[PDB]
Amino acid sequence: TFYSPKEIFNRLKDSLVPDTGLVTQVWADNNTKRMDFLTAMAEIPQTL
Amino acid sequence: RNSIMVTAQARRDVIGPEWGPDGRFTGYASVIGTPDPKPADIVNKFTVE
Amino acid sequence: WNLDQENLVSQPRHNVMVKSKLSPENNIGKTLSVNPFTTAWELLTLSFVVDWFVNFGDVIAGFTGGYSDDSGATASWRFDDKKVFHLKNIPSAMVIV
Repeated sequence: TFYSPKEIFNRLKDSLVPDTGLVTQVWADNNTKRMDFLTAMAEIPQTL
Repeated sequence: RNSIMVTAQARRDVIGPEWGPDGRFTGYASVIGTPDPKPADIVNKFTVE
Repeated sequence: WNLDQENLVSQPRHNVMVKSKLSPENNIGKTLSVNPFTTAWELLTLSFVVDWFVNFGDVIAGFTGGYSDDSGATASWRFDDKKVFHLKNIPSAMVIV
């Protein structure tokens, strides 16, 4: 005997939740990348 | 001897291959009367809409 | 339930992604156009050429002031788990989830 598939789906759907550590890490990575991009584009005035 | 182990472990075929014509049996189980029926194995399905 | 495994284990592929755009405040519109003459220079004009170039110069002047944009992020999961369980002491019993 076992659970029903629909009950299992409900359990899983309630169980899913974003990971704080992963989200924080990706924010840090995108932050580093965006710092690099912004610093890189700081010299467009020199181009003009 | 371990080969015979595996052969005897090749049993559990509810009703194994019968005793050999010269008694040369294999992984085999002998039934007494009408064997007990095995109930139908069921499937439980759900669809992710 | 006498399942050989006493805890259902599910391994999802969990996605975490963030992407930003970071565009400035400028006039990237009409200025990005093909030659106003291209093949229509035969319309004799120099004042119109001056207008095109002064518009271009003004646009290229008015870009430095502003620079900012937004970002997006996605949280995802995908399940592909098909598990098996022995009935304890009864391997004949097969349970597929």
